[PDB]
Amino acid sequence: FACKTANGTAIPIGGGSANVYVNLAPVVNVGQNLVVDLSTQIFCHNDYPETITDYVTLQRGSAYGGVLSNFSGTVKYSGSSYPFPTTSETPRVVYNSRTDKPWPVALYLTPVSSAGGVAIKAGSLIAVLILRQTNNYNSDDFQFVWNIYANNDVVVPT
Ligand SMILES: OCC#Cc1ccc(O[C@H]2O[C@H](CO)[C@@H](O)[C@H](O)[C@@H]2O)cc1
Repeated sequence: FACKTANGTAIPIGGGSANVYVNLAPVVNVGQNLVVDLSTQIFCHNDYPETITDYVTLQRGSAYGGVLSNFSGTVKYSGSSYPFPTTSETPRVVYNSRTDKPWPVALYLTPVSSAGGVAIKAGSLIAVLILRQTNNYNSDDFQFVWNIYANNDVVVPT
């Protein structure tokens, strides 16, 4: 089991850390969600699906910088929705193929009432998402840590 991104970063068997750089809607109003869809960015696969089934959770999701300060968030993982920053590990998604499958995570971030201005700075860390992978084969329990960075400023009109 290993993962790769659209930015050309990757994390091998056994886990590790990688950076993800995302384009964000440049203008978002109070009451509207800024969507950060990581399923277009992060892809994983099973290396031996002929014999092994892999299980993948979002173990934890943390917010940083402007995102933590200026937004109320939710995270959707494989059809279900939770508070973001997270308060529990998600259910497992089965990875049963060697063909790359998107990691089905998206953040929905809505500016708080007082968030006006540059609410996220270009280049800043906005989130850290921990993917936890296990299987039905042995005791493997690996963390794939994704540091999510903004490629651009996001402005909330006032
Ligand atoms: O004799 C032929 C063989 C073989 C094989 C056994 C284990 C294995 O583990 C990786 O791939 C597995 C499947 O993706 C993961 O569950 C593991 O955590 C690990 O990433 C990969 C290949």
